[PDB]
Amino acid sequence: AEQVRDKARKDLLHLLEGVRGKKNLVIEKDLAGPLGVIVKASTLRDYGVDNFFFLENKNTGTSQRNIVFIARGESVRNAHAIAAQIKRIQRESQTSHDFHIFWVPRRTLFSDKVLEEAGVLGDANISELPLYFFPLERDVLSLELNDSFRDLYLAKDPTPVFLLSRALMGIQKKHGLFPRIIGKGENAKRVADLLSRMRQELLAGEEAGESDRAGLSPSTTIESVIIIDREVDFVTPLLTQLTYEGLIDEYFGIQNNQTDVKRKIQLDGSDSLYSQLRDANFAIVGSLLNTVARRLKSDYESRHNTKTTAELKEFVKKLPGYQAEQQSLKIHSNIAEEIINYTRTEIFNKLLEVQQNLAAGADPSSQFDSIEELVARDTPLPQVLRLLCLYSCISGGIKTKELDHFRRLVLQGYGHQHLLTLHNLERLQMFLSKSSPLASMITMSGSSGGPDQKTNYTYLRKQLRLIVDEVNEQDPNDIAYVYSGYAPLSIRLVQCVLQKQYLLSITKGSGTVIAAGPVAGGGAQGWKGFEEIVKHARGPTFDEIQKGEDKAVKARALLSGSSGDKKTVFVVFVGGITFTEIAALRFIAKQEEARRNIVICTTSIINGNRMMNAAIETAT
Amino acid sequence: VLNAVRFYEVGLPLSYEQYQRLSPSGLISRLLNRHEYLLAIRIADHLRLPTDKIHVHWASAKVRLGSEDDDTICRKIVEKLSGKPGISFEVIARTAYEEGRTRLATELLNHEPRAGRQVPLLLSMEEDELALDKAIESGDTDLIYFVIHQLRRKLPLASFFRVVSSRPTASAMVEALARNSDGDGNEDTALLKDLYYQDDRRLDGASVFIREALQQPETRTASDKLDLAANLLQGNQKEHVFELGALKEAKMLLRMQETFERDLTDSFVGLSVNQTMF
Amino acid sequence: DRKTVYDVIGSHGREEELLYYANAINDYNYVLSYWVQRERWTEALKVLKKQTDPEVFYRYSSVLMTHAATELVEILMRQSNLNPRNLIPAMLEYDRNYKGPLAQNQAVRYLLYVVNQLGSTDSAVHNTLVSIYASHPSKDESALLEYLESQGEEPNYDPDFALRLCIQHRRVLSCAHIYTSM
Repeated sequence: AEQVRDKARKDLLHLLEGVRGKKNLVIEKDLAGPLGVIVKASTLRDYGVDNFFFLENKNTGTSQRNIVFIARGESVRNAHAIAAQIKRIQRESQTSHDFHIFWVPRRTLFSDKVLEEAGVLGDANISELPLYFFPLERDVLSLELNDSFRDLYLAKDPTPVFLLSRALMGIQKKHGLFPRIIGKGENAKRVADLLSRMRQELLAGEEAGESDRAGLSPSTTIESVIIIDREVDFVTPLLTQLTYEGLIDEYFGIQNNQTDVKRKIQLDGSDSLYSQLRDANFAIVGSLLNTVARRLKSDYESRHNTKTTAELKEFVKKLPGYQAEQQSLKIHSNIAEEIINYTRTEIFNKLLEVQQNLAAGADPSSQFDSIEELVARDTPLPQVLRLLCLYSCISGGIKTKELDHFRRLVLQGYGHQHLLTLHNLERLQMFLSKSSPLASMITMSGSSGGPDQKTNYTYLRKQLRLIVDEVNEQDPNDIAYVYSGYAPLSIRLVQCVLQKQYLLSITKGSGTVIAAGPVAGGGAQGWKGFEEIVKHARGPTFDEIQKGEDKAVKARALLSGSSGDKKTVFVVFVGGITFTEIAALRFIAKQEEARRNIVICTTSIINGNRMMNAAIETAT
Repeated sequence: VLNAVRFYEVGLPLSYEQYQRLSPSGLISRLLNRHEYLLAIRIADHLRLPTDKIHVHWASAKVRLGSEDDDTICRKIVEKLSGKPGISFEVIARTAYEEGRTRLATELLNHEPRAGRQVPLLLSMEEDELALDKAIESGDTDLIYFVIHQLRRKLPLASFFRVVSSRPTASAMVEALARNSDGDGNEDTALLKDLYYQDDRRLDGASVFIREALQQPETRTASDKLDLAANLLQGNQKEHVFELGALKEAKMLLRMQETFERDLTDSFVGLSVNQTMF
Repeated sequence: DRKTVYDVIGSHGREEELLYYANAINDYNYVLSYWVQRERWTEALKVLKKQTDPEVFYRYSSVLMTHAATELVEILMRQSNLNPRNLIPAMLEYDRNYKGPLAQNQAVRYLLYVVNQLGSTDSAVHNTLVSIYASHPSKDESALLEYLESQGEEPNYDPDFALRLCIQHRRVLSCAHIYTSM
């Protein structure tokens, strides 16, 4: 994923260099984060940027001749804020006050029109700034469309779907086209169809009398793209993450790897402790930080004492690492305290028992007493709401006689703002009710693929190994360990596409399913051998290949990949990907690492507390 | 070429001096103006001249002069233009629009996949629905918004909402514009209510008013906006069993918090039921 | 230790301070590598004006040629005793990326400026000029052929070579001209 950092920097810094003299830079707060990922303020100051302003708080000044704006053009908010600052700057400025505006990869006519209507933008220098798929992590590419999840499913707003297919085109057009496109879900299909049409646009530009025709050859380095919609798995997002990174996100929240507590230290995979602890189970990490403290203290507080240069130099060259580890260790110890206060208080373990018991198919009413205690203890809003939703999603619809008991805890837990919470849950389809006309679990060949159908967990729990009691928290052999045995469907639906061996072992579930093992093991390509399961999930199925004479040549080269020539695989989550899913994808990516490089691609990274607080953040 | 056009059946004999005075391309147009394309190609081939203008002229002649149906003609035109891969479909489709053959123009514009050009051509032809489809299929949020703005400006609201509702992706993007009237949370309820009526989004109409209820000063404005939000929930009680009954609970949940602030001095506003009991 | 600095910077990404240091130690190879990643047009030209380094200039120019090839000519053309082959063949790489007539007109202008300023009589220079001109003549093929015709017969050297390229593009109308020229 880090290879795109140069591209993102290239375009951002190029446009800034085009501005002569000293300039003030105005950055959208909701874009500044993603920008901070690729460049530092010092990177921008090296290009002549002096002051740093924001649009939302109307922060302006007249200190520089050139004023430069960076913002998303998918909303009028920025066009208005920019025009507002321009009008104020021109009124107070005693200089030429040249203005420059940098927009999304394709600046919109709407944005430009709104700017022009201001009457003060007539001399403005407006240009495209094609930043997409920000390098949030070495294995993760994110468009950072943080509001994508909410808008994409509350209003069915396709904006992130359109941006994603374009952003994906923005990669494959340079690294070669995906020889195969597959995916599951309504929005997943849209992305797959958009990618096919965008390829036609690249040839059509010549026929349109515009840009030169692209060769559009298939990639020799990229094997495939897998696109999965958020609507496909509405159960996984409702479980609390048990990993260390999950502890941080579940209690505090991770954005831009920055996060609240000090903004002096960034926590990411480059950290020597985080790369080892981030995927650790909460029951284990409490012992890993002590393991780190013992090994760190031995080299940091001892061994080097009284040593002469000949031996001391071994610790001197490493000391900077020991100091960083000690600083990160204290931070990690503070996170450990946060979990300890929930495990010694029967809060974290209590919600886990509910998640494990529901996953196994236990009657959800039996877990109600455990949920009531969590509400009574004033645990965080998203931690109670997840349990007050998951129970219905697992069952596939429950009678109102029982739903009301859980619903009472939703209104009691959220207060008068619960009205927005319930409306968002229904619109986001994260709450099921038997009384609904949409309360229909997909049946075998039951004309599946409609927007009014839901994934049949109660069937797929037998078709796939979604229930795992074999998880090893310290040394796991399955993704299920992230949830201590949940074996999340959103990942199984990807694993069964990524490798035929995964398909063979994943579908080896109940005694009426394992008979298909020999068929599942033949799924060398596409969805073959997985049709029984694909047909029982929500939304349509997409499977198409790249056209052209050399398509077979590239396909053979890509299926001939080896450890000395690893091939890249794109896994795409539409509507945003949760941290539990990212950790699960890293686990499988490591197992397949010997042959292929699997990269996680998303419209956004969903915080565990972002989905259940939609009624809180939009209520502020 | 001189002998080719000197035969007594079809031709116009031409001297060297006359040949030189008439532009090289004029040795083609002299036949195109007669609706002669077979010879026009032969003449152009001998003279090593462009033949794209011949196929364009011929296709336009079929559009204006033919007694054939739009589908019969458009099939014949695309077969001839596809073998001469220049830019001809827009030119003929424009002629087809002028001649009233809008079915023919639509088919010709399907051979130019780039929505960047097809959308403004469909808008220039005042053809609705199709302009949205080209923008949506390409996934260009500029073109989709652009068509939406042109539909919003051209149509008297009711036709605007009913055309975008037929294309749910466009409908949601209409809402996206309506959610940001001035931006920064300033939603336009005038457009949102009509968008929601087309898609029967009763809970989203209430959610707009509820967001105002909570973004505006707590309690004092929340009570007025929540009561207004309730007026968008006056629908069927099926499906949305708990979502609709929640409006009564929201009023009682806020009412008890305000009551405690008045009598207990210490405010309970913004607290959950379990938090207030604590 | 230069490596220590390079390694440390890469882990955090503070390239802008590294570049300043890199200039102080004059690690030319690193300065140019980092430029390509960012394509900071202004910086590349400042570096080429100061040191140039003709042995690396060509490979470095391969990226710069896309943005504005003409400017590169003005910088190198004045660098003392210049080997003319450092500017000519750069166009071979540019024409591979573009197809349209606007790119072709730019391509002609680049080569004409380079050869007119050099005044070279080198056969390699002339041979490459003729090949590109015939391969990518834009629209006004005649005016472009007239330029080579004015220079003389020698610049083309190989009759069949120049003819094959001119003939494949246009027959009869352009054949008469190229056959008369040499």
